[PDB]
Amino acid sequence: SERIVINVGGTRHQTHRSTLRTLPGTRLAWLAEPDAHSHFDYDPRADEFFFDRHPGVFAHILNYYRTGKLHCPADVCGPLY
Amino acid sequence: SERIVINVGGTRHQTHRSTLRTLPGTRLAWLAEPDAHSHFDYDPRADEFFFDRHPGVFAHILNYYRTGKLHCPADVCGPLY
Ligand SMILES: [Zn+2]
Ligand SMILES: [Zn+2]
Repeated sequence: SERIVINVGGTRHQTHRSTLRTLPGTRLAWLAEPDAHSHFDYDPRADEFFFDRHPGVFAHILNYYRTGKLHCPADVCGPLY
Repeated sequence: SERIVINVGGTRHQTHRSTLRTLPGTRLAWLAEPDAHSHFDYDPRADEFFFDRHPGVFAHILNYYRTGKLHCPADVCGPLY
């Protein structure tokens, strides 16, 4: 019950709930809480939350959650990120 | 949402909810209702209820639910059935 799988635009991003729980107040912080099945899109057959967003930049967002420093991917426009 | 899978001792018995809903008051009748996830053993990963019983005779119990006539399997003792 420590692992959580985010399905962002069809790409499965997997992480521990502690990682999401680091940065409070943000959307993924609300994901990490146990009252998240009702709040967010979720299918119990695969145990994944689905967000209809660009996955390539969510990699860097989740990297912010993991390491603690926010960086900009040099392969997307400024406004996109 | 019309199909329901019963896992009886490791053998998957599949049926429609109407079939279970035919005979009221019995255990499978309570299974057919929408408030059955909490009442009974159930895992959302496979969407199956698990009962730790002999499956070979549950075949005949479910056949009672389907056809409407209760028969005894001639391959098990009287007290077992
Ligand atoms: Zn641009
Ligand atoms: Zn016997």
